[PDB]
Amino acid sequence: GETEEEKRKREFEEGGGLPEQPLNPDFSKLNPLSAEIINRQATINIGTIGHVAHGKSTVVRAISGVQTVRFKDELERNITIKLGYANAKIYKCQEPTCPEPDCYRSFKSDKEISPKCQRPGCPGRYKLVRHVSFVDCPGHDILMSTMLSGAAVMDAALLLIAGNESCPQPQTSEHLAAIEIMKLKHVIILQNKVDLMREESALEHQKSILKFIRGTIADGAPIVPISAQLKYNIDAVNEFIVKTIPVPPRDFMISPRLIVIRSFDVNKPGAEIEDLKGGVAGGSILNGVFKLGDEIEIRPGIVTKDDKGKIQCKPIFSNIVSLFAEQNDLKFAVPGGLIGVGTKVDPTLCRADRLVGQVVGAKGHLPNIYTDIEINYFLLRRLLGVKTDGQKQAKVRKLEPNEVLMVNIGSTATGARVVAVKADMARLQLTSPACTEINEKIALSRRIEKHWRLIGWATIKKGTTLEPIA
Amino acid sequence: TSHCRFYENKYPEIDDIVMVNVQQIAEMGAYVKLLEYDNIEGMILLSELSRRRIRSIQKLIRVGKNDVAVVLRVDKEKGYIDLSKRRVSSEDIIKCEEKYQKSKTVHSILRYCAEKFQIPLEELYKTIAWPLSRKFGHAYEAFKLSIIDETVWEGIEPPSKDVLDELKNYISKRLTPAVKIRADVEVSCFSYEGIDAIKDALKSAEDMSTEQMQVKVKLVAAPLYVLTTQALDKQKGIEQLESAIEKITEVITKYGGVCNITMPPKA
Amino acid sequence: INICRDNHDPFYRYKMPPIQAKVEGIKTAVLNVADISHALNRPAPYIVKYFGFELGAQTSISVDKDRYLVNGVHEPAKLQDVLDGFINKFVLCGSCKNPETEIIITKDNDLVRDCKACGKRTPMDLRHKLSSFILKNPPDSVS
Amino acid sequence: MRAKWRKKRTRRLKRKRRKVRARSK
RNA sequence: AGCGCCGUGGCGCAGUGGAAGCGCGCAGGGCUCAUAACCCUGAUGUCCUCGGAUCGAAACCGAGCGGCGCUACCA
Ligand SMILES: Nc1nc2c(ncn2[C@@H]2O[C@H](COP(=O)(O)OP(=O)(O)CP(=O)(O)O)[C@@H](O)[C@H]2O)c(=O)[nH]1
Ligand SMILES: [Mg+2]
Ligand SMILES: [Zn+2]
Repeated sequence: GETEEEKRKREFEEGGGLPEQPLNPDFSKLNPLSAEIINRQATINIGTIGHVAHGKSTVVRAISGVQTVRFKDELERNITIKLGYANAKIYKCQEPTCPEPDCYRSFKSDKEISPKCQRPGCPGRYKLVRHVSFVDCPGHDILMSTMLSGAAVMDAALLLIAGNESCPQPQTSEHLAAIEIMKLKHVIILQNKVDLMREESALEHQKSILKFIRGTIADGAPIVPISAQLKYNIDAVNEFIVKTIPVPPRDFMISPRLIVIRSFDVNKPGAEIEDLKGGVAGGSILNGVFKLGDEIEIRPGIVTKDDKGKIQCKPIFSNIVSLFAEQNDLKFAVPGGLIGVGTKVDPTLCRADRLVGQVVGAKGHLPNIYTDIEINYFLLRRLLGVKTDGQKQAKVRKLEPNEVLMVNIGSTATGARVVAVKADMARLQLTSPACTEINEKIALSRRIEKHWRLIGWATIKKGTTLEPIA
Repeated sequence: TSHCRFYENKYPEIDDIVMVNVQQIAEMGAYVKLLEYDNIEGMILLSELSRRRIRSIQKLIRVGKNDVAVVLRVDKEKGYIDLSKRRVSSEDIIKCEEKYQKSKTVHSILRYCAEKFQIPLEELYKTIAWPLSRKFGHAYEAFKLSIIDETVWEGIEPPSKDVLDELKNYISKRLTPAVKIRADVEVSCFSYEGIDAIKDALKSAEDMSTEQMQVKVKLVAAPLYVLTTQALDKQKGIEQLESAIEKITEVITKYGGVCNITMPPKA
Repeated sequence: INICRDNHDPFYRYKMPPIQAKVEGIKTAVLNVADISHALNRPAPYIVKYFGFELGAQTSISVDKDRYLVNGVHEPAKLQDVLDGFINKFVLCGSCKNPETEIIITKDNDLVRDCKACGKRTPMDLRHKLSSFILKNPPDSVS
Repeated sequence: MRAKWRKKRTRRLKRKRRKVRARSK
């Protein structure tokens, strides 16, 4: 005689709920798998890659259950520009009597510590092995900088391929090669379309996929047939994620930083502004233990041009009002997870795609903006993403002086001009600010066929720093 | 009952412009009634009617509806009008419909009053409408000023004070016009703290609201802040919003950010 | 919806919507002239008056209010084919056959097809009545 | 008929064929 | 999520404080030996759903429905 809502509240209470994070715990002892961290933040970032019009977000909603907005009326159907964020909790069940493959269970961010076992007849409770975040990268030919930024923030990969379509999909190859560029060898291949398939056709496509991945960097990548609409083979992907992907080294010794990819103004309309909030920047902490009430500055920040034409950068200092992660407001942030840093920053500053690929540093560190940067570049033999109708995939030409090139350092989408080209190094001038922290893997893309085309990889070697104006 | 011609006297003057509703055609044209001046009948000869070719007589006469009218000759000894539909132009038609509405509204209000009181409506125009049209040039504008100013009814002698009360109530109910002035300002700040600056500026903006004019700084976006006020006279709202603009600029010129205006105060 | 041509069957190319006709007494009002006009970068009067040129009957044109009346009994096929003659003679360029070419006047009054992809100045058939029609009303500036 | 207009039409067709030559040469 | 616009007889505009408006539609009739042009006469409708104001509200207002033009993805 109980409502579903009263029920859910009951088994949420019986599951231990969602405990509040402590104000000040012992950080020298915390691991990304402490029960304190896993319940209220994601420690592993997983990205999704695939061909256009494939349904990457559909697999994400099958796994977690949180939608990816898909906004802007026009972009409600075709393609979205920003990333796709959803939170999944990997619940294993402690009873070994039930079969291992259906033990694993992925649930939304709102799930409890120990909710009951949905399998009929099993009295076990789920234990949360890890909370993970999901980034749905774009899948189109024009949007490339956001994809590469997502790959840079990615820690694990999920490749999606459809079966009955043509076997050599070049968008998938471009995604995998870009993931290879930014030091990611943890990829799980996913066969999206298996229901409308024959027994021999699936085997032939599997053979084709296995033949495809022989000469690339990634060798031992698993392949899983999942159904995005039928909502099955969900536990298999979760157990594969648990097994093959370990934790990249990210501890508390490394200095704190932030890399903002998305911005979120907080200006709830219609109500009086006497009750208002700040402005949220969606950024990832690849290194750093950030807490509530800390000083931070956006390194490239305010971009201005004087009467002489010189580019001036005013780093945007700001006091962190709040940090948003997982579901509840959290006191201290765990590196290895997208976080909304909600600060006293201006409402307009976070309005549009403005804080897309910028570098932010806490008070107590000085990242350097650079105006001219020396890069060490390497490049492939043929472009990926060009469907040649039976003729020798376009072979890439060597770079030329005075060429506009889209250079993605980390997450920043900058247009560099070539000053010098050499055998294995090059010199780039940035009309848009970029900053150099430590190593910061880079990707290079050219204008060859109308739209952007990835060519190779690069690393920052030298540069001409610009001292910020106080 | 409709009587007691809206204007002063019974017979139209020379070259006065009026509005006539078609009532009956024998052969010569529209010997019909007026709806702006007195309802006295007046000739409309067919050649005094058509600018285009006379193709559709019945589509053109349109019995039962008002139309433009220019008076050429008046019978001031037995009562007749020489009236035409040829000495008109479009810009003349504009003031024609203006006067049509102006007379219609006053006839409606005073017909309501005379119907409710059963007091002869000619006495209503005698006691009320004609003194207002003498003071202010037209009883419609006088009613509009009565809505704001009570003094218009002083020096005027009621046939009964309940007439004054009912007229006040009905003109307040039907002739209720206050215009909204809205402005749009872009916050373009790239600075460190603007949200608190926005708190200060918007508190200052809303404190300036007067008891009769509450300016409400509403949110519709992050850069675009909207500013709405109910101008009671439509002359102080512009300066109120200019004060708000000075406030916003003065607040943001110091914190380090930048703010700019898109839509100044407009009714 | 048409693929912007008649004897051309691709799956990828620039789009045009078909035009139709409703009856007035008799003269047919064509609903879909402004949209095709914007899809060909060519004002609606060129569409209507070209249709008339290949047709040979009285026509009425009013761009401010959407009442494009062309007189005659014309089944959908006939006017869509005359508009196909329009697009082939006017809209599409030479090399790639681009369904967006503008009509431009240089310092000489050489009315010319100008493209964007190939971008050539296709030697225009000034030997047509629509050439004089277009030269009468300069594009987007006298309409 | 109006041989006025027939002669003028012949002149115009000759003009058009001459200009087609002018472009073609 | 909020503000400015609208609510047709088959379509475009309009007055919205005396209660279904015209052009264009159409059925029919008139004219012509005949057709059109024209001339005319007629038929469709819940100015959106429900209230307040009023002798009366499609109409002045409102306690909302359906759809549009901006802010802009607004924790
Ligand atoms: N047959 C089939 N259709 C699917 C499957 N999953 C999703 N779809 C369909 O794909 C279509 C588009 O899904 P969507 O997620 O928006 O594509 P997208 O991946 O975001 C576009 P991009 O690849 O550029 O990022 C949907 O209509 C959905 O029904 C599937 O597993 N099988
Ligand atoms: Mg997405
Ligand atoms: Zn061309």
